Amino acid sequence: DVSGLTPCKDSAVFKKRLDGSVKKLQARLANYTEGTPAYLALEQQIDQTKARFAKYGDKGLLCGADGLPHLIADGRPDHAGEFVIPAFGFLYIAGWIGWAGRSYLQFSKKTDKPNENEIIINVPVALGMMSGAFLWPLAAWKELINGQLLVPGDEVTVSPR
Amino acid sequence: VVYSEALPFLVRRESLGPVGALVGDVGFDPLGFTEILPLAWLREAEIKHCRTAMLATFGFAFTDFWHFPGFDYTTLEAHDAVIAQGGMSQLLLWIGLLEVFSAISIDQMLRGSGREPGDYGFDPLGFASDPAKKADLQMKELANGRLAMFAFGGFVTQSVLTGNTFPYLFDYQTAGDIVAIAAQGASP
Amino acid sequence: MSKDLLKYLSTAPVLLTAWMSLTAGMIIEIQRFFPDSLSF
Amino acid sequence: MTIPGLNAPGLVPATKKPAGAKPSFESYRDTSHFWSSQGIMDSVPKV
Amino acid sequence: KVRVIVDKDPVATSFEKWAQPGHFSRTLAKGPKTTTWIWNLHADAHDFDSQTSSLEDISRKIFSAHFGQLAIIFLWVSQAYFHGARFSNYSAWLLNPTSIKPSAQVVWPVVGQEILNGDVGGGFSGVQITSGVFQMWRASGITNETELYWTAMGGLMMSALMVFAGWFHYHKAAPKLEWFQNVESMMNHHLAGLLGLGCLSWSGHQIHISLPINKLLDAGVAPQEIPLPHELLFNQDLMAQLYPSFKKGLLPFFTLNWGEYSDFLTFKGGLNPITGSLWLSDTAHHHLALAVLFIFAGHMYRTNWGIGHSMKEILEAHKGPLTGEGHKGLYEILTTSWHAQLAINLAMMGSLSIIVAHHMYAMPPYPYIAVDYPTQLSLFTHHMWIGGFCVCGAAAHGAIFMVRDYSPVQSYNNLLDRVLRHRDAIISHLNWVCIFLGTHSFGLYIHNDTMRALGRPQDMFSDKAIQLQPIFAKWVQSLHTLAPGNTAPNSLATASYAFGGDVVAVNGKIAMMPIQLGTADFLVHHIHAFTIHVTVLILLKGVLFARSSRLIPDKANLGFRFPCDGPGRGGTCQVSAWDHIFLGLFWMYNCISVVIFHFSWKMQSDVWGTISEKGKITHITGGNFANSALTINGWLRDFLWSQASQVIQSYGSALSAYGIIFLGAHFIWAFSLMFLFSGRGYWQELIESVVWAHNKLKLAPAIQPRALSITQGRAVGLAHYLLGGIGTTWSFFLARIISVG
Amino acid sequence: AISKPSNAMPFLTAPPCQSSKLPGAETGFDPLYLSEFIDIKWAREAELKHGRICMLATVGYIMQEFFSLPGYPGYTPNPIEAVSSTPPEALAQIVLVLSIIEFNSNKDKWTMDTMFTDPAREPGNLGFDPLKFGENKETRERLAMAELKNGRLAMIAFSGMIHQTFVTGKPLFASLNDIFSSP
Ligand code: CLA
Ligand code: CLA
Ligand code: CLA
Ligand code: CLA
Ligand SMILES: CC1=C(C#C/C(C)=C/C=C/C(C)=C/C=C/C=C(C)/C=C/C=C(C)/C=C/[C@@]23O[C@]2(C)C[C@@H](O)CC3(C)C)C(C)(C)C[C@H](O)C1
Ligand SMILES: CC1=C(C#C/C(C)=C/C=C/C(C)=C/C=C/C=C(C)/C=C/C=C(C)/C=C/[C@@]23O[C@]2(C)C[C@@H](O)CC3(C)C)C(C)(C)C[C@H](O)C1
Ligand code: SF4
Repeated sequence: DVSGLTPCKDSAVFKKRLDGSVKKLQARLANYTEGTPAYLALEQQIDQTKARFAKYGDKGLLCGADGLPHLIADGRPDHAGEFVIPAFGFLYIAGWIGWAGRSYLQFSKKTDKPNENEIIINVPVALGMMSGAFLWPLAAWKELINGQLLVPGDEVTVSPR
Repeated sequence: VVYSEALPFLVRRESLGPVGALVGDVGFDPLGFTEILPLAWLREAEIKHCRTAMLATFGFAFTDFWHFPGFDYTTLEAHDAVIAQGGMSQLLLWIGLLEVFSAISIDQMLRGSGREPGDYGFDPLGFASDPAKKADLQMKELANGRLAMFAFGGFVTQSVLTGNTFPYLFDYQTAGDIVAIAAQGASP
Repeated sequence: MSKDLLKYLSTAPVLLTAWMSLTAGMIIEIQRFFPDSLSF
Repeated sequence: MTIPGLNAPGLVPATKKPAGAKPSFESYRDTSHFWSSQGIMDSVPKV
Repeated sequence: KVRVIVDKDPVATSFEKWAQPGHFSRTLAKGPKTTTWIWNLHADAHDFDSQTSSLEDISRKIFSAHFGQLAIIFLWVSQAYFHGARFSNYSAWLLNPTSIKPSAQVVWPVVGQEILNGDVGGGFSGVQITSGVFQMWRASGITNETELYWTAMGGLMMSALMVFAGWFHYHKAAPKLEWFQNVESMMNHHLAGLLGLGCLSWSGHQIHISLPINKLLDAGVAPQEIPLPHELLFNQDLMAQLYPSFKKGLLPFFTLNWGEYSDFLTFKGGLNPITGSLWLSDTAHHHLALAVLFIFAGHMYRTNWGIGHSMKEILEAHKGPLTGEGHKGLYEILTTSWHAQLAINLAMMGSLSIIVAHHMYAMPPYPYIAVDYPTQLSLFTHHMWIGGFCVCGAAAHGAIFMVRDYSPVQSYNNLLDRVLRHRDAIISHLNWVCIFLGTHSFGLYIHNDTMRALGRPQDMFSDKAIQLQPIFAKWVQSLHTLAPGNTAPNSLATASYAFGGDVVAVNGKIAMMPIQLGTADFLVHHIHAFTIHVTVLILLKGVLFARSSRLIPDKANLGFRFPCDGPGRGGTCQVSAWDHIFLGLFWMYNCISVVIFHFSWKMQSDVWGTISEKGKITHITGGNFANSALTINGWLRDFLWSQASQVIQSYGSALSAYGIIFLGAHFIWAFSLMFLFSGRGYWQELIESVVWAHNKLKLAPAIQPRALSITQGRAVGLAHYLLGGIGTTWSFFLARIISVG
Repeated sequence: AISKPSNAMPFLTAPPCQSSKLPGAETGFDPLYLSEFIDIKWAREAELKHGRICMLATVGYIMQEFFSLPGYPGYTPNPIEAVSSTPPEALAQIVLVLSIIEFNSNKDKWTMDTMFTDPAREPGNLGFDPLKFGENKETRERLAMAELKNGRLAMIAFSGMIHQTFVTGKPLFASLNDIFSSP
């Protein structure tokens, strides 16, 4: 398709890797007798291996000459699921985390004992901040527009140049 | 000098409290567990064990005779059979909800809420509503439950030892003569 | 579960361990139910 | 299914053996959950 | 009199001081103002003498902490027994010990880790263990899983009892300092009561449960048919059938016809040919004799009754011309200061761990443990590391005593004063010894490398060019070999086959073999001595120069651990005894690493291996130690490079976990170098830049972040360095030995 | 001898919710005392939201087994399977509409601190009352208590239907018939 790689479903090296893993598992299967927990666990494991390989074949992943999936991170929407959608998911989650932390810090700084609140978390309001950080992109934008996000630098400690 | 009314050769301990704060105080505590553990906790455990032993011995005796159509197991194998079926999981779940609430009550009682040792307030039918009968009924509850612990222990142990259904008595006790007077031999 | 023990459970390390425990369990259960997800 | 009382009896009489000799100690100790190897291996949770 | 005297309800039971984090110290109780507060809360957690001045309170805290630790240890014994009960193949191994790989751990299938449940024989998939617990249980006589389950439950009960005891002895009835300072009665009860009765009880257990079960197992009776221990305990007819002397009862004991018990109480020596381990009758006689010895020793010190010794008088009576007042004041020092006792006890514990490591491999005590090559290597290496760590802890707490609890009014003109008054001579002479020993021992290796690279084997310090034979070690080995006839006539075999004698072998694998000593052994032994001497130099200098030095006359005022005393005097860096320990830990690490490398290579090349029916002795590496251990190039090639194959090629196999841990320990060892080489000033400035970045966004924390203190940075670097190195060696040894042996 | 016990449980102390003016406050059912930690107004808002959602959901669950939209793609009486069977765009549009509704109804009030800042804001009173049942103040207490109780019963009931269909693999009343069938 791209970069000289081929789809994993039509990849002879990918099929041989699957066959080799299957043969390895079946070879180690000889030690255990039929019906034992170890035998059934190995049967489950080989089923899982075959299911994994079939899923990679169906998903449209590209396999190189080495016969392993290669993720194309260039922004093409054919391979969006490789990076772009996981990237958006992580960015949303990390924003949630940082907004919860920042908002709880803003609450705690106004508390009578912020130093002790830093260690001992006020859990009832911490849960509220964590829940309310779900809408961080609009909340952060609102704080940006109102000017309550970036303190003016004329108000931050700075070392003698 | 106050001597324990159950063991008159031992002095009362001290941690047992005033003589009679607890119904049944016959001063029976030779090993002095009240020094290590608090009396309220010990008494909550006592009443829990009493009630559970009562229900257990009655259930054992009942299951020896009658069972529901689905459960076709004897009393001994009922535990394994209904774990395999899944009913004992349901009992554990619901009794665990009840026991979490109970544990919250024990925590509050020990920290000083005011709740008595085992007073859950369960009194729908109105037994013991009159304060005059309440102490007597507490003493009767304790007596019956403390008997029921030994009852259930004997039930289970004799049941497994003999293999007989209700009486938990050996075949010679049930069939032969346990009130004989003619000279016996080597075996029953 | 007095207010002091609730405060102790609210302390920073206990809360860190509890939350990271829940997070790791969440990740591991997502792995069990949707295993081998080298894609979306 | 068998609703107890509606489409089936309620309490059903149990099956019982009419007396018997004492089972040997090793007969039930070897099957007990705590003093048997197989009993210990079977005395585990399930899911 | 020696008496029980305790205060009742000294401390209330409440979670308020759980909530208050830094309550224990006056400075920490204020609350945080910087992140260094958080670190100091952990650093000063168990520094009881800094928290409270009362020696009584310190002793009570220590006593209950000991109880908590014993609870943890009982939970650990419980985990071992319970995992053997449930998640193991102990029955299969008991049936077929030689072929079955012992395993008592199972991973769950989640993210592909299920391969780590490798083929361990016995129809069981799991992680192979190397702790020797299977052999321990076989020696103890455990033949079923119900026994393992029930002893695990007993261990849990004991752990609960220990937690209860720790709570009770601090919150309800705490002893007094008068009770704690009864050292004479403590020694009496620990000798006769703990050690003596422990040995007596274990001897009884062996004689009654271990000898019959193990003898039947060696005969061939499968574990199912073995009579149970309760049957064996009282069935005297069966015990007479097995050991005929039992039919005579205890009359041959009460009368002094102890020779009648010769069958089950022996001085055979050597190793049992069947199991390739020590005779259990020999072990029973051993423990009985030790029980008698300890009970005899425990009746020495004075108590409520007139008989007994006073350690004060014994010490005060020992004073010589070259020692002045002698041992005067040491009784009071060791009765008043916990740190001095901790120092002595840690030193002896560490030396005992090392002696254990040396003894177990040469005299395999448990059945089928000698053939279990991973077990021997793992136990030896582990006990060596624990011993080194304990020795450095001993040095650290000696330094702590010197800084805090030392006093000239007490220790005037005694041995401590006289040692401090010529510490300079001591350290200078040890410095010369270290230079001489290191120069010779390492320059012999370097010479060998130089001549080999110059193509001059005839100029080597080899076994055939210039021999450095350990004549004295060879003489001692010969004496031990000839001992069973001349100097130990009642012994029927040598104490250990390492000195000499026959080649003990179980199945094809070799249990024990005579270990030859040549030029390579001479060189590596002198290397060991050099490393030990440098470690002693660092630690002894730290202990002696904790009070003061020519550089800092008032070093005691600064404290035990402090960063420095400024850049003055050209630099006063790491002057503290704490920093001396920090440097000595690197050196004991090097010492133990070289010791375990010597052990691994020597046992793989000269002892471990296989012997065929004719007697073709084939070793794991092939005897390459005697000719390749003469050069550092040979050490790098034939030991590290040669044996790293089984680690690096472990991916895709059950040892792939060892491969991952190999890499991770490498990573942590390298990560440590950041802390070890870098300094707080740079890190604080970097944190200032990051704090500006946070303050620009209105989220700079109330607890201001700070770079770690200097002592903390040194500690973190040392901890990461030790973890990385030890984990690297751990993964390497385990992967190599499990793959090849 | 508890001075102020919970009404629901006389053996437990009164939670903060019991001494409150919310509808259903005269029950005191809070063994875990989550009203002390959680703001009671926020908790009641969430309670009513979940109850409303689930008392829509129970009716949807029972009636999806019997009735279908005429010729709707991917119908299955088992709603669990029917979710996957049905077009994803239908559920996407439904979720988008509900997101719009929630956003517009809770504009600038999505958090514990942000919401209930205004004193007039009542828990669950999102202004939705076209028919104006609340203007008749006599029946307002009845309707509020009824909403609360029916929402609670519906949360429980929807859990029941969902997990019963998980157990059996058949829809709700099919499984009910199989239970109440011949031995
Ligand atoms: C409260 C959360 C919080 C927030 C909002 C930020 C924000 C920031 N940090 Mg980070 N930081 C945090 C905690 C946080 N930090 C902590 C605890 C540490 C100590 C380990 C650091 C150490 C640190 C360094 C050394 C640097 C940053 C940098 C940055 C910036 C880039 C984002 C980034 O790469 O993060 C990196 C994130 C980390 C290294 C780890 C974060 C730790 C956890 C996962 C998050 C903490 C959440 C907290 C527990 C929430 C409690 C709330 C709850 C009670 C409701 C940005 C200003 C960089 C910068 O200056 O860029 C301009 C930078 O160089 N941070
Ligand atoms: C602490 C260690 C220890 C212990 C506990 C024992 C225990 C025992 N040894 Mg000894 N033994 C030991 C060390 C020990 N030994 C050592 C070091 C040696 C080497 C010198 C020997 C050498 C030796 C020999 C050669 C023999 C024993 C034997 C015995 C038994 C003696 C019985 C007796 O004297 O009752 C003492 C009785 C009392 C103090 C009176 C109280 C009685 C109580 C109430 C009875 C309780 C019974 C019990 C709970 C229930 C059993 C029921 C049954 C149906 C199962 C007993 C099993 C004999 C034996 O049986 O060998 C198999 C035997 O021949 N031992
Ligand atoms: C009998 C054993 C023993 C005892 C009772 C003590 C007791 C004490 N030591 Mg210690 N010590 C010991 C052994 C012992 N030591 C050993 C073997 C060493 C040599 C390394 C030391 C070296 C040492 C020093 C140098 C100092 C002490 C100090 C102290 C005191 C305070 C310690 C504290 O609060 O730590 C609280 C506990 C911690 C801070 C946690 C430590 C965590 C370590 C570093 C890492 C653990 C890694 C883990 C095992 C593996 C991680 C795996 C990874 C994959 C996650 C206290 C009196 C201090 C003192 O007296 O100051 C005045 C002090 O400066 N000790
Ligand atoms: C390979 C690395 C290395 C080396 C070579 C040394 C060397 C030394 N350390 Mg160690 N040390 C190391 C790593 C090393 N250390 C590390 C990483 C640390 C940090 C934890 C320390 C921390 C440390 C401390 C704190 C102490 C030592 C001590 C010593 C000395 C031991 C005496 C000795 O045997 O000297 C002899 C020299 C050698 C063994 C090197 C090889 C010598 C051969 C014969 C070559 C000769 C060459 C020729 C004559 C000259 C050059 C030829 C030509 C170019 C002119 C010595 C200077 C102790 C000391 O002072 O001892 C008295 C001491 O107290 N070290
Ligand atoms: C009181 C007390 C306590 C207690 C207690 C105890 C021990 C209480 C015990 C209560 C007990 C033992 C209660 C059993 C109920 C059984 C039921 C409802 C059975 C349902 C059965 C059903 C629904 C069905 C059965 C089936 O066979 C049917 C009919 C058809 C077949 O096709 C198969 C199936 C399986 C489907 C505390 C909390 C410990 C402490 C406190 O201090 C005091
Ligand atoms: C109090 C109140 C109200 C109320 C109320 C009411 C009626 C509440 C009712 C709650 C109710 C009815 C709650 C049921 C829970 C059931 C559970 C958790 C079952 C688990 C079942 C499980 C985990 C089953 C598991 C298994 O099947 C598996 C998977 C396979 C089998 O091999 C084994 C078994 C069988 C074990 C009002 C009146 C509505 C309003 C008022 O204002 C306030
Ligand atoms: S770097 Fe550390 S040791 Fe060196 S002068 Fe500065 S503070 Fe002292």
